[PDB]
Amino acid sequence: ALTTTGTEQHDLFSGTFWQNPHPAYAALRAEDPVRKLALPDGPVWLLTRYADVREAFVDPRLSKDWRHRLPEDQRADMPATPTPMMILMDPPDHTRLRKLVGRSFTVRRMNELEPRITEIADGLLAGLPTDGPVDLMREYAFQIPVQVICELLGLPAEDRDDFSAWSSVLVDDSPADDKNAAMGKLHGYLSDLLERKRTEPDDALLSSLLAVSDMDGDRLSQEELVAMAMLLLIAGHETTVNLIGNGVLALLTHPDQRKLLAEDPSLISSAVEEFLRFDSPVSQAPIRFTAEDVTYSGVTIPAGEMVMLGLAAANRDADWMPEPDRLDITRDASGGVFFGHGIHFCLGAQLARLEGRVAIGRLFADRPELALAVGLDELVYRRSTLVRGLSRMPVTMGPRSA
Ligand code: HEM
Ligand SMILES: [Ca+2]
Ligand SMILES: [Ca+2]
Ligand SMILES: [Ca+2]
Repeated sequence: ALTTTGTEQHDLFSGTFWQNPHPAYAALRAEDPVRKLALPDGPVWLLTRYADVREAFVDPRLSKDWRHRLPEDQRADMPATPTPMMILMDPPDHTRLRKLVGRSFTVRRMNELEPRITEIADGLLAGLPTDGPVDLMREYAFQIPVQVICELLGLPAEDRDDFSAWSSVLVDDSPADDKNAAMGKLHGYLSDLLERKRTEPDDALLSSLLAVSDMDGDRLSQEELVAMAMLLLIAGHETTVNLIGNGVLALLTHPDQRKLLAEDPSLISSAVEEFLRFDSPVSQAPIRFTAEDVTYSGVTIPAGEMVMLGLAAANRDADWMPEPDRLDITRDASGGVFFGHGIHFCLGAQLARLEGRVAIGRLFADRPELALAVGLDELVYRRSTLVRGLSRMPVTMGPRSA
């Protein structure tokens, strides 16, 4: 198994790491900031220092084109992507696709979702028991973002168990063949759904994008259109959930911060920014490929290598954030790499923040006696190189507020 080199040995992507990766991240930052991880499916490098991570995001030698892993005499005949999602592309196709979908995620559009997000959260809360067992992950944190993405896109509620199963396999330590099969089912499902939508459109996003694609296939191809639906669905199932889970947990394990929020509920948006920093939901950005040799902190990563940008690590770098290990919901937030940086910066950043403050804010308002129903040490985390997220969170809700 892998451990940090230097003065302190901490497990890496195994052992104690899943439970609490933060000491390992700190030892990487201090003593091995540009680290090659000899992982089972092949070596992946990891950058953990804030100044390196933030700049890496705008360094074009750090490419999304997986063909950089091939020698040139092998690249000609290969597709640009395994599936034509914009997150797996460089300009110009990235630029074109992002500009197109960005038109549907304008500031005004996402905000007008607040009354509905609030109904959804309020309905979930009303349905939770006072003292019987609750998994706050499956019953609350998971539900909000998934209902929202289904409504935004126009995804049948009756198919929710099929595509949430597919989506989670793609995001965790599943075997590469399992991921391929899940992606296959998700592509076919969404392809068939789009075919049905042509015949009966609705007013939600997938119909709108299908119409753009119908009108102008060079702006958005059919395959690009399915890939976009796939990406938006997976983001709606596997990200915000862990903002909610990690942020709730931060408050449950920090009484002082929970009390400040109780006394000023308007601290919630500042609190959300602090949760995104303190326990980043996307722990490592999806992989980049070195198109040429790059040098960061005195270490050269050769051309052709796979590279993770360590967001959870960088967001606790004391060179950037004083007392990075302290949870302080009152910080005036700025910077941060939890939503990425540059051209691929999170498309759903406004949506995620809104879902987070609504879900966490309304939860603690409604159930001011919420508590964990197990010891902190008993919490099980998912094994993922992409997310920092609880598997389940046993809680006791307590009485509704009067
Ligand atoms: C707290 C929740 C979220 C976190 C922490 C997060 C994190 C990120 C990060 C770090 C990136 C950049 C990855 C990279 O450059 O390699 C990204 C991109 C992206 N995100 Fe988010 N995300 C969240 C929620 C959402 C939501 C709700 C959506 C729904 C629309 C979404 C959709 C996308 C898309 C489509 C991209 C690709 C953007 C592009 O390639 O231009 N995300 N996200
Ligand atoms: Ca119930
Ligand atoms: Ca219409
Ligand atoms: Ca500094």
